[PDB]
Amino acid sequence: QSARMVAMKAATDNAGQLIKDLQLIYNKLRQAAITQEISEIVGGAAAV
Amino acid sequence: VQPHVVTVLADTAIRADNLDEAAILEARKNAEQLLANQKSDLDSAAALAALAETAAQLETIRKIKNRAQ
Repeated sequence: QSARMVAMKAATDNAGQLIKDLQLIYNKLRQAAITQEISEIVGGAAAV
Repeated sequence: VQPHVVTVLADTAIRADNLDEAAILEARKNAEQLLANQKSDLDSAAALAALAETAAQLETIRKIKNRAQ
């Protein structure tokens, strides 16, 4: 029982650290995508 | 037996009147095995499923970080 609690606590810790990882990933990827379509728009508007 | 104290170290000591508690010992064994079944299910069904699930596509995301686009 004790060792199961320890292992599950460790699983919780791993999940939390990965969670932080995923927020950072989402933030950067969203920024990059947004900037990308902005670039497309500004390129397009320059045409006509 | 002692002049004041008696201890009864019985193998299977059961509060009963007749040698017919077979109807309740089996009930005890079924309770134990059922709770063992609960252990085996909830350990497996919850974790082992979630164990596989949480490890689905991590590297798929890890590689698409360095995408500058």
